[PDB]
Amino acid sequence: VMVSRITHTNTRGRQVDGVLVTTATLKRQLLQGILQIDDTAADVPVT
Amino acid sequence: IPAGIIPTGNVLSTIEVCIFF
Amino acid sequence: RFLELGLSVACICTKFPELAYVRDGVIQFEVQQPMIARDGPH
Amino acid sequence: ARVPADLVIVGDKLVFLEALERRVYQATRVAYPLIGNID
Amino acid sequence: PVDQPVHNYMVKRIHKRSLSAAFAIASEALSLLSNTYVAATEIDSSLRIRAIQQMARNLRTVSDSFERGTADQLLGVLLEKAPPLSLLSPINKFQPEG
Repeated sequence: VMVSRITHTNTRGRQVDGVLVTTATLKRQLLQGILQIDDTAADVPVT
Repeated sequence: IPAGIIPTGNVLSTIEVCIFF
Repeated sequence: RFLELGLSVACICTKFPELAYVRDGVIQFEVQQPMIARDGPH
Repeated sequence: ARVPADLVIVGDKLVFLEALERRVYQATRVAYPLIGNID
Repeated sequence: PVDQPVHNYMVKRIHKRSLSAAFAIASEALSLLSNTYVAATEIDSSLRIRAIQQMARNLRTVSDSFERGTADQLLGVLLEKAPPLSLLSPINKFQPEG
């Protein structure tokens, strides 16, 4: 369900769509040359 | 010594060209 | 022209009108050797 | 203050990448470290 | 009921270093110094400024030598303050609890 009141978005404003969880080994191994960074921070609600 | 001068600060020395006559 | 040419960045062009009468000329440099500060007193 | 100094991203954290061999260790009679050797 | 907070208090030894450098002076420089210290109608201003300029040049060279050597000493101590990657990383990875 697309329900939200205030959601998590990037710096630009486009809404994020999910979360992926792993250990930092695959963080660095995927970040080095496989996947592309979008930004460093994001907009997050406080409630 | 009474210094009273700027403390160097990357001294720009002068090139002197010498003329013989 | 010479200065607008990119090769002129390898030269320092300076006017010297009183040059045809030069017999003679010398220039001097006073480079000195920098020292590392070894801490203990010797 | 603003001082010219290179800087490079690696992993996920920003690190200075320095090869301090020019600003120091010229015309001075101390050998450069990091050149240990091996047997 | 088995959990409890735990605290760790580490204390450090401060170690000790120093500095030293050589800086020689000629007797003629001191002699022209003496008249310039009492600068008056006498004492050639051109020679006095020449001598003070040369001495200040040498003094600032030997002074900046200190900041030049500070980096040397610090890089040396960090180089002496490091284990190899090939000996730290395997324990860093292959030790879940100890």
